[PDB]
Amino acid sequence: VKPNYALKFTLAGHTKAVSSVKFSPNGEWLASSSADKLIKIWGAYDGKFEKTISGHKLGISDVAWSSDSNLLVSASDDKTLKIWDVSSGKCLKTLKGHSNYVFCCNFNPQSNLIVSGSFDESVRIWDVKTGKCLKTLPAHSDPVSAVHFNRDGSLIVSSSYDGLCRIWDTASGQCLKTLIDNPPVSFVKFSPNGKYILAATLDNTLKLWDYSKGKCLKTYTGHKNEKYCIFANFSVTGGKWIVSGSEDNLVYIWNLQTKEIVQKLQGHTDVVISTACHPTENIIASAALENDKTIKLWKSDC
Ligand SMILES: CCn1cc(-c2cc(Cn3ccnc3C)cc3c2CCN([C@H](c2cc(C)ccn2)C2CC2)C3=O)c(C(F)(F)F)n1
Repeated sequence: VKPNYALKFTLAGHTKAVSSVKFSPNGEWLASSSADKLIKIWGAYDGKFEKTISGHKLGISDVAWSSDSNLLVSASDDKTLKIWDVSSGKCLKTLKGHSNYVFCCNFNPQSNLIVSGSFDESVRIWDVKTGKCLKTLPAHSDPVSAVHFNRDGSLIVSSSYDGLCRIWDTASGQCLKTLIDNPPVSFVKFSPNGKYILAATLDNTLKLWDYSKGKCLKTYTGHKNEKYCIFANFSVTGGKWIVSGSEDNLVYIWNLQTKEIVQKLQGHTDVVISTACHPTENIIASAALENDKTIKLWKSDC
């Protein structure tokens, strides 16, 4: 079994590299952030441009949706995060505290909290309602490349250029495990069932780790990844795949269990820095850096 993702739409509008794309949890929208300091919202199914959201004073590295699809948070080189009301485009809150670029962000599933990671080597946990920083974790000794809550919000996983992946208790901020401890760990994400962690290292390697046992279960290679932090994903709407961007301008798709490459999606003209999987349909969004600046939507039968 192999998917057959085919290109359906190319979305143009950003004037610099696109940094992150994310589907809304209700499946209706794709949000994109860019070095051009803008967030753009597009229809997830037909790619139609919906709106531009502006306000950050420097480029944006990352965006994330609340579970009810009504809020976005963005992480910017202006050292803030901003919380946006998607319907109005208005900035509801500016989250101040980080002392260097904010690189990565995520709501918890409850969406009462935001987690952020920064070039200042800290992980911060923010109250969505008030905009106040609740906790600052001295999480790493180099820039934080990823922060992600698990499926019930009780855990946070972080990764860093210091070579480490750490798992944190949300409630207390205490470190439960140092899972990886070494080249930079450029990306980390919990699996949908929370039992595994997908971890990228800047040596052409993606690894599936059993979080409870602390053991690498699978290794995925083939893609080019020596420079950039690239978003990877568990695709679960059809076959069980691993999806990643790549510095050779392709989207890579692997069989999660066999580790074989099952598809490479060709079309982008620069580094594919971001991929995202639709919540209910076999749809992938990909986005590329400044020689391309587009977002592409792909569809598969499985
Ligand atoms: C501010 C506007 N902006 C930000 C980015 C952006 C976006 C992503 C994708 N990303 C966002 C959050 N999570 C993920 C996976 C990865 C990177 C970057 C630029 C920085 N770097 C490297 C780097 C990262 C770190 C942590 C430390 C040291 N170097 C640097 C190139 C060597 C990335 O890899 C872009 C752009 F154009 F590249 F898309 N524009």
